Amino acid sequence: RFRPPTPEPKEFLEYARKAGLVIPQERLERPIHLACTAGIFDPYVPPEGDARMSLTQRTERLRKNAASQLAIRKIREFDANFKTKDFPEKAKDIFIEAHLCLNNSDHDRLHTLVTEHCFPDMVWDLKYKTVRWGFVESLEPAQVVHVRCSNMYGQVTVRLHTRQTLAIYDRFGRLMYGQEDVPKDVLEYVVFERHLMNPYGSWRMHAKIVPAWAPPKQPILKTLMIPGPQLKPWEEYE
Amino acid sequence: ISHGRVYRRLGLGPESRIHLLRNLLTGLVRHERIEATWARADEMRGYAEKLIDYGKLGDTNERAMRMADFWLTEKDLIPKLFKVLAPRFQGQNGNYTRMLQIPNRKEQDRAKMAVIEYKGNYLPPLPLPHRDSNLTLLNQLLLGLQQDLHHNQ
Amino acid sequence: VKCTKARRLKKRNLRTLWINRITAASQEHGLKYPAFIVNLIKCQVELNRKVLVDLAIYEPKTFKSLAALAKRRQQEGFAAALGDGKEPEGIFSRVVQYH
Amino acid sequence: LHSKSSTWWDEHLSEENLSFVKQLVSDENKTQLTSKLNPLKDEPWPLHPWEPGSFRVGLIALKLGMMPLWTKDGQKHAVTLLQVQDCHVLKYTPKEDHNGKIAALTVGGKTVSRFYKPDSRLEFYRDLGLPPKQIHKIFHVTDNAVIKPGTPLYAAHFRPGQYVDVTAKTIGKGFQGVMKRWGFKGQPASHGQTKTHRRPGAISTGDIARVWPGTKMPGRMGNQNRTVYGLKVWRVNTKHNIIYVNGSVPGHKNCLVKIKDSTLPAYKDSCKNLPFPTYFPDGDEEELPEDLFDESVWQPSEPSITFA
Amino acid sequence: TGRGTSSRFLTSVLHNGLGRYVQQLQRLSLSLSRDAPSSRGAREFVEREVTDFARRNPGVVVYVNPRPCAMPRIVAEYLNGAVREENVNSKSVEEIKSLVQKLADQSGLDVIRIRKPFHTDNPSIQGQWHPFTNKRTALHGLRPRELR
Amino acid sequence: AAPKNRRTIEVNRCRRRNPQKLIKIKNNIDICPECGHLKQKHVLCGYCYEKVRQETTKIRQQIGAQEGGPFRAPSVETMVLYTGEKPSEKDQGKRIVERNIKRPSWFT
RNA sequence: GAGCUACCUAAAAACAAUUUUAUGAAUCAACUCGUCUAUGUGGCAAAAUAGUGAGAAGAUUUUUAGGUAGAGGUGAAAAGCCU
RNA sequence: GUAAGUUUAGAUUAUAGCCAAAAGAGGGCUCUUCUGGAACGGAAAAAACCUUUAAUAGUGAAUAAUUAACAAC
RNA sequence: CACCAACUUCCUAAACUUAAAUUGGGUUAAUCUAUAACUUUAUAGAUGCAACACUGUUAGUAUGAGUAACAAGAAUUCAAU
RNA sequence: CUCUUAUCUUUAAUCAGUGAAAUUGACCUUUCAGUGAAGAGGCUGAAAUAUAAUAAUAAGACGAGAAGACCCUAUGGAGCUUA
RNA sequence: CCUCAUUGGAUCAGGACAUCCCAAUGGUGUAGAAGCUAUUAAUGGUUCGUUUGCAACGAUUAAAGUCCUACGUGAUCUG
Ligand SMILES: [Mg+2]
Ligand SMILES: [Mg+2]
Ligand SMILES: [Mg+2]
Ligand SMILES: [Mg+2]
Ligand SMILES: [Mg+2]
Ligand SMILES: [Mg+2]
Ligand SMILES: [Mg+2]
Ligand SMILES: [Mg+2]
Ligand SMILES: [Mg+2]
Ligand SMILES: [Mg+2]
Ligand SMILES: [Mg+2]
Ligand SMILES: [Mg+2]
Ligand SMILES: [Mg+2]
Ligand SMILES: [Mg+2]
Ligand SMILES: [Mg+2]
Ligand SMILES: [Mg+2]
Ligand SMILES: [Mg+2]
Ligand SMILES: [Mg+2]
Ligand SMILES: [Mg+2]
Ligand SMILES: [Mg+2]
Ligand SMILES: [Mg+2]
Ligand SMILES: [Mg+2]
Ligand SMILES: [Mg+2]
Ligand SMILES: [Mg+2]
Ligand SMILES: [Mg+2]
Ligand SMILES: [Mg+2]
Ligand SMILES: [Mg+2]
Ligand SMILES: [Mg+2]
Ligand SMILES: [Mg+2]
Ligand SMILES: [Mg+2]
Ligand SMILES: [Mg+2]
Ligand SMILES: [Mg+2]
Ligand SMILES: [Mg+2]
Ligand SMILES: [Mg+2]
Ligand SMILES: [Mg+2]
Ligand SMILES: [Mg+2]
Ligand SMILES: [Zn+2]
Repeated sequence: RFRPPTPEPKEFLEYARKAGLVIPQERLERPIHLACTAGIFDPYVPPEGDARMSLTQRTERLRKNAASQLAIRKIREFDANFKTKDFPEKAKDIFIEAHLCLNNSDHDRLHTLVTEHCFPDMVWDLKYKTVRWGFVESLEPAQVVHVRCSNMYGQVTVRLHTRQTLAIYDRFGRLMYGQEDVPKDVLEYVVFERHLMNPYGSWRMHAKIVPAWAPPKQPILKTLMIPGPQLKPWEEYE
Repeated sequence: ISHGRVYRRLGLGPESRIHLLRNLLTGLVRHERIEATWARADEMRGYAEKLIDYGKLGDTNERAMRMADFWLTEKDLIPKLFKVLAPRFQGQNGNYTRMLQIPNRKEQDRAKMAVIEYKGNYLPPLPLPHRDSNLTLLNQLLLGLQQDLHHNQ
Repeated sequence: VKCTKARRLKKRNLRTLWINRITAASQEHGLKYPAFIVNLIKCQVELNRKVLVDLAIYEPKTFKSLAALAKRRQQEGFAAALGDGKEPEGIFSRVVQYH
Repeated sequence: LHSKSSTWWDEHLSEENLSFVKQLVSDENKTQLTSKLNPLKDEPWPLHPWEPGSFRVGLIALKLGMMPLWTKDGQKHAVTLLQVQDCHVLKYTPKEDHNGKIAALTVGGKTVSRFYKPDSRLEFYRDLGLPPKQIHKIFHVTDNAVIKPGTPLYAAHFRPGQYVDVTAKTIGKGFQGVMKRWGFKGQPASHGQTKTHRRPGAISTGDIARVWPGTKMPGRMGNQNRTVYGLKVWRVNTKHNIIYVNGSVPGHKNCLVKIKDSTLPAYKDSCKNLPFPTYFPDGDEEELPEDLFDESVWQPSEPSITFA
Repeated sequence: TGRGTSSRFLTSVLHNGLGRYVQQLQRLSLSLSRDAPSSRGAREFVEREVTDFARRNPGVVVYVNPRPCAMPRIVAEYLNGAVREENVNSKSVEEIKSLVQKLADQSGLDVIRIRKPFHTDNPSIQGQWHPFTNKRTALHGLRPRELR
Repeated sequence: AAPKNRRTIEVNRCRRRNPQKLIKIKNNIDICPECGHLKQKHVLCGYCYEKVRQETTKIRQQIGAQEGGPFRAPSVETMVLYTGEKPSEKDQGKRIVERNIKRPSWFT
């Protein structure tokens, strides 16, 4: 006698890929819920020379009020408390606090301090790593630079000039990118966001804007090899 | 005891050995470069050498014609042997065939392989093993010794 | 079963070892083992074989004295038996009685 | 790779240097071999006279083949041709170091290439100033018969009429059965014999419950050192250094053999007449004829035998 | 079981008897249940015998912990660092009293096969035997058959 | 004949881990100067040889198209020419095979 | 349970060449059978293979469907056959 | 000299031995009766011969049996 | 003119005196129920209550053993010639 | 057959792929003499002894298998014959 | 009153000696030659057939020994 050959059936995809299958698209009965929108509504173009300044910018925004202040009215219409005078400080609190989570790796808190377009851009390339980010004094106070609005989202780009330290390590504790403790001054533009409609919506960090005229960042300590084209016997190098 | 015997046992028997080698020879004459197992290519190399000798004897020779008729199963090759290959190798006294070892066959039998060709053919040149240049360190020292020995008597 | 049985063979094997070591030590001074043991007893010395080995290995000078003592008592025994009749008992052949 | 790699003499040589090295190595063989051609003028060791009970050196020779030969009585004798080829004395030991009563001389013949040999062997010959030899062998020589190392030996060292002993490795027969290895009868072809024709029968008896050591069984046959005793020397060719030895010699053609005076009882002290230390051609006391014959031999070019 | 187990030699923790004898047991912990049939005997030990034991041994610190418990347990800690634990489940006062005294007298040294009943650091007074003892010297120290 | 006893892992581990049964390390592996791929000293490079045979197959394809049928082998010498090359005087009266590609660097 | 096998009923098939004659005759294929030896012996095969053999117009062989059933059936009796 | 024995009530298993020694009966064996034995020591290995009251820890001791024995006018 | 040696016996502490079918008695592993206990326990009442062995049953994995045994005519330009 | 031999194919052997079967108390698995039931790798006394493979032989492991044989037993069966 | 049932061969042989031949000797009713008897010795050897189922013969030989090894030996084969 014998026992029968049961075929004995991240696995369904291979099953149907080898067999091949007609996967008809399905209409989602419940619409997917988005609390943030990928990208920036209008990517603020940083004026040249905005760095290396050791309020004039704020006056320029007052001039751009034609295309920006009207948006602020909408921000007030849903909240009526969003004042660009006090907002700069609160922005810093998010930024500083959010980055601090990385040290502990308290991904729980981050989700309450960053949107679903910044968390994947803050932790994805830090799995199996031990960052150490510390905030040195801020050179100059933060300032709002651009306010846009579209269900209805509002983004308030903030400009900050601060001094920080970063010391990312490998799994084995070896240093990979940075100096253990040495301050460096950074002028980065941050783009906050909020879901105006939702009753439980607040201000969270969405994205950052990199001016083209920015200086290059510090390079990794290790040395890389960029492979050249790989050629089969048919081919010849050019 | 197989001391002094100069043949491999191939195929289904003695007749089968000749026919297997005969087909390889017929392919070599037509194509001038053939891949076969190392043992079989080695066995067929001797017949490849002697076949050219018969072609040299001449078209009018009857013994050459009968031998050429037997070995070349495709009869269009008979003019080729007498009028192409034999004229090519008129100067040489021997060593018409070049046989080299190529990597093992990637077909689950991992056979030892060889490429056998007639010298002077039109195909792209094989990547032969090339000896070192006289400019290498060892060669120069040997070259230095040679100059002194000849010059000083 | 082996562990239990070896417990009793251990005690006989150590006594065989002690005797071998005693014969080694006594033959250095010229005495066979039977003479050394017997004549020490006749002097009313009740050192046992385990203790005797310790004397031979670690107290060579004291063991040598015992060999002379056992030899002297053996020498007295030959004279006492060899000379028949009433002869005064040997100095070291005197037995201390108890009551 | 920072690991072991293989090399051979030809790996790094260019096309031109390949020929140059070949000619150079062959050039050295010529000069070295002509340096030793004159032993007697190169501080020869003292030459003692022959005394009874002496044993002299022997030669290493190559086996050319066989041919027929005839005597004045008309009998035909099959004979083997042995060529003495690059035979030199290589090493000397005294009686004490060899541990025997007698001393030892190591001889060697058939110079070979230098290209696939261990460094040890090459240094041994470089000290002695000779090209490497194919084979070494040891000969037992008495003190009177000692010969200095580096001394060549020649076929004239033997003379027709003396009996000799030859030892060489027999032809290999590979792994064989029991019929061809020990001449066992085997079993019948027909009448019911089932799968047993060339097989060994019963190994042993049932009582001993084992197989005795030295029981004859299938195994590898041949390639063993064997010796033939009491072979007569019929003729010597001085020009080509050829010795004609009666009968068969172990080994295949082109096999090196060991030739020394016969140790059989009859020819105990027959080396009185022969050159006692060795035959020196450098001495040139008298120039030998090209062909030496034994008296019974019928030489070609003689009148046809008529037993009148 | 001798070959299947470890062994040691006879020893004392800090030459306990040379200068002054010191008691090795330094702590006893007894956990009990106020109401549990298994801990009845241990409860009587606390009522009657614990104080007298404590007075006799002033270098042993005794901890008694009545708590909701399933098995009463005794934990004994020694100066050398050994820790020993005992089930006191359903034992009479006589058994627990007997056990507690055995712990006090013991040392922390492990109860395993002891290779030798005795032990000395100064085995020899007159000099340890070596092959030359009991060998007479020779004039000029001439070895046998030496000519000089 | 059948086993009288089961064989132990300690006996088996000696048999199948004996050096006679282990894989021998190779000392004859080297690099090809031209391609930088690995090869054994006495065998041709399998990468450089692959280039030659792929070109050879292309040429043999073109020969078949010219002949058009079996038993059409010429009785005169053959030659291969690439775009930008024209037969010389020595090339007269020889079958010419034409290839679209430029003359390969190795092919001369 | 007679799709194997034993026997039977009904309806159908096959047998060249050669010599005798006018045939349960002869030589010998197809076909049926299984004499002797070897191989095989968990084999290709739970009875085969390779040779060698016996019959081969007949009491021959083969096909299809039906019948007889265990205290029984069938049997040119081997107590054979009845999955 | 010594501590067992008879009766009452309940109850199975067993009913084929083994070897040594002693006396008989048949006729070397084989029946019958009497005595002993079942080492971890000794006899070489040794169920049956000899030494041996049970079984425990100890690096104590005295002992038992113990294949060995010393041609002859 | 003796020594050695079997807990035979003495000695320190103890112990109270001899194949095996069968017979008398003292404890006990596990689980459930009653009432308690609360890092896994106590007194009772129960039971499909304990396996180194039935050429045991089921399943798993070894040994023999990487062994016996198994398979695709050749070349080339390759549902081709 | 005396009296075997040579050649070729199969198998064998080596390389690559796949991969069974009976069997197996545990094995760190020696020779001789003794003892023993015809009986010893394993007991007594001598002796021998670097360790692991590969390919061979079949003396032994009272070698492994099958439904084999032989005598006897059961108040176990069954077939057959009768007076 | 009657009764009656493991062993040949083939292959390869190991060993005993109570020796069949070969070898060394004592005695003799040993002239020589043939023999007889005994001691010593295990050295190598000890044939081929016919009828046979156990023997019965033929022709030879220096001799055609007697026994033990579970018919020595069937995982070597065979009646
Ligand atoms: Mg061979
Ligand atoms: Mg060969
Ligand atoms: Mg004792
Ligand atoms: Mg035969
Ligand atoms: Mg056969
Ligand atoms: Mg044996
Ligand atoms: Mg082993
Ligand atoms: Mg039917
Ligand atoms: Mg017909
Ligand atoms: Mg007919
Ligand atoms: Mg017929
Ligand atoms: Mg007929
Ligand atoms: Mg019928
Ligand atoms: Mg009948
Ligand atoms: Mg049936
Ligand atoms: Mg007792
Ligand atoms: Mg019992
Ligand atoms: Mg049960
Ligand atoms: Mg179990
Ligand atoms: Mg079994
Ligand atoms: Mg079981
Ligand atoms: Mg397995
Ligand atoms: Mg096997
Ligand atoms: Mg196979
Ligand atoms: Mg394989
Ligand atoms: Mg062993
Ligand atoms: Mg025996
Ligand atoms: Mg033994
Ligand atoms: Mg194998
Ligand atoms: Mg066997
Ligand atoms: Mg009955
Ligand atoms: Mg009945
Ligand atoms: Mg014999
Ligand atoms: Mg005798
Ligand atoms: Mg057998
Ligand atoms: Mg077999
Ligand atoms: Zn390459």
